Amino acid sequence: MLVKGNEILLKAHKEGYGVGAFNFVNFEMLNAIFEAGNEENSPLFIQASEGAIKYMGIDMAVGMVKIMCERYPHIPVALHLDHGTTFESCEKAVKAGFTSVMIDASHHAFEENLELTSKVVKMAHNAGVSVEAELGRLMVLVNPKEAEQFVKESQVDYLAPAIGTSHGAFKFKGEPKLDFERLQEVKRLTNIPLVLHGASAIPDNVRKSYLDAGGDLKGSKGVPFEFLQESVKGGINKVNTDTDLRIAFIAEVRKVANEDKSQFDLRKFFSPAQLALKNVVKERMKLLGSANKI
Amino acid sequence: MLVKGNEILLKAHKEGYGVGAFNFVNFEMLNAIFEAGNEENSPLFIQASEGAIKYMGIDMAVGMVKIMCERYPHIPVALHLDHGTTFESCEKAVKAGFTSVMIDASHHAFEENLELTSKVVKMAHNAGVSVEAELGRLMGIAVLVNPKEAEQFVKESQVDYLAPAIGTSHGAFKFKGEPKLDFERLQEVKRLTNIPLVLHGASAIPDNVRKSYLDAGGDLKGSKGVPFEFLQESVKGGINKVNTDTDLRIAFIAEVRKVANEDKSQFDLRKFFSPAQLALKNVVKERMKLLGSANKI
Ligand SMILES: O=C(COP(=O)(O)O)N(O)CCCOP(=O)(O)O
Ligand SMILES: O=C(COP(=O)(O)O)N(O)CCCOP(=O)(O)O
Ligand SMILES: [Zn+2]
Ligand SMILES: [Zn+2]
Repeated sequence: MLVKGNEILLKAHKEGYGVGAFNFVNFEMLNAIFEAGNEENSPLFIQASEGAIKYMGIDMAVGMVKIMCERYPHIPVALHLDHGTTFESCEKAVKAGFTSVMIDASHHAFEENLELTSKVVKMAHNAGVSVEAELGRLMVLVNPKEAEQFVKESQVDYLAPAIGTSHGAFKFKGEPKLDFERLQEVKRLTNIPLVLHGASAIPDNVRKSYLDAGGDLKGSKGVPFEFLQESVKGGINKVNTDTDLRIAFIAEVRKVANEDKSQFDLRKFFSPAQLALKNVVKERMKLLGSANKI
Repeated sequence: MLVKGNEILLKAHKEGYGVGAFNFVNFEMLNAIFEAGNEENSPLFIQASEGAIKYMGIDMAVGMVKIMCERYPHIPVALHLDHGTTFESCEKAVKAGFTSVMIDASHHAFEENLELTSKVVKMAHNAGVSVEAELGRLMGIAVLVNPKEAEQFVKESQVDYLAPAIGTSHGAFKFKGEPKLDFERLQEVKRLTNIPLVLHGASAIPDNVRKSYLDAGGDLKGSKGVPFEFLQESVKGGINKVNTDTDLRIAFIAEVRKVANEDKSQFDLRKFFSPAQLALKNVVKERMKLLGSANKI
């Protein structure tokens, strides 16, 4: 049952735990996420990038989530627009039924980012939808004092502080390093739920399965489980996870393709994929402490 | 927009053309099928096996179709339960929103098959839902349909359409040698029943699809489907609904295997399924024009 993204993140902010924000592009991904939340009794933060919406059609994105909500009525679910690049996009998501929208204007200067974000807040809050913004650059780092004013004047529901992460299986070209001292300053000055982008970990088991199936993850490096927990302690309440889901999913697809070359039954390809993806999500929920929160 | 399967097939039956019945198991397959019907201006017959419903959940199966119907309000769409094995199964489909159901009891004796079909018919017809039944066993080369038996069966059950066994079968391996269908037996059934007929296991395994699968490192172990000529012979023989599934799977997975081989560092699902959809869409588009359902909307 769709609920405001803030309704989920304010609880996580109070009690000091993190809720996983998992991306999806189709049915297989969506199904495995809900089943994971059901078996872990965990809140669900379902994300959809603009590239994913384009792929599915915003009508199918919301439509499929609504259907899933009906079969799992006891689970709190927030539908979040991931990385909206324009006011129009966020507005379309709001009209479509999204309960949470992100307006990514980190590339802009402070004033521009603030004005565009404020405009989005006015619109979304009017329709009862939560809003997410971003300061810093996913590649530089966030200015705690900027975050303080930014949050105060925009009245945004949650903020994504750049502390050293980035999307993809290749986050660190060296030793994984995040600015936790900066994260804590931001948390103290804003006192709102914080979001961590590019937070995939690339677990040993997930990497292993992918490489066994003839996949190439040479040099890949995500955020260690240690750091993910330090982030939550630091004030991170929303943890974006996508790469991990993809890798674990394709790992089984590649495997099936190798084992049996006469196999063309989609269900035989995506059944193991869903399972492998569900397990990654289940483990992540327990890691962040969102398990048994319902 | 959902329409009773009979609405689509009755037009095909009286105009003498065939409508493709395409199976789906998820969003990708469904989307490619709709875009095919849209680009070919063809009526859509969408069906799901009990295995597909198990995989998706009958709520999602129906839910996804209704969403697609909304983004394509000008295309007649029939939601069909493929190979329902029980009354309860057919009853669930009816309640879920299906517009057409098949009750497959062809493995039973005439009397049992008739008894079950009739019970399903009375229920489905009460909810404004069409029904399909089957006489004869879907096997390759009595197993073929008895024309007289079909006459009484249809006349007594009042079933909407009938799937007569004339030689086809499911899978990529239908013919071990020369393809052969009993078109004489088909025409007698059509004459005696005078209703829309359905052809099961009617995948052709086109050469471009076969080649594509083999290229991506796939293995078609002496697979052979129904030649394009046979399918056209079937339609001229009285066939109005043509079950297609294998062709879709193969064309789809072919593109999946390809991407896996081409780029081993690729793990973006959209990069795998975008080409897979396209390949599937083109298969459906060609089949629509072959069967002659193109431009009927
Ligand atoms: O934070 C992340 C990614 O985190 P991860 O790579 O560590 O999983 N995200 O918000 C995912 C953004 C989705 O992008 P796209 O669908 O266009 O490729
Ligand atoms: O006629 C056919 C298939 O014909 P084809 O194999 O020639 O494409 N069908 O009704 C499809 C039956 C679906 O079976 P499953 O349980 O594997 O989902
Ligand atoms: Zn991100
Ligand atoms: Zn069949």
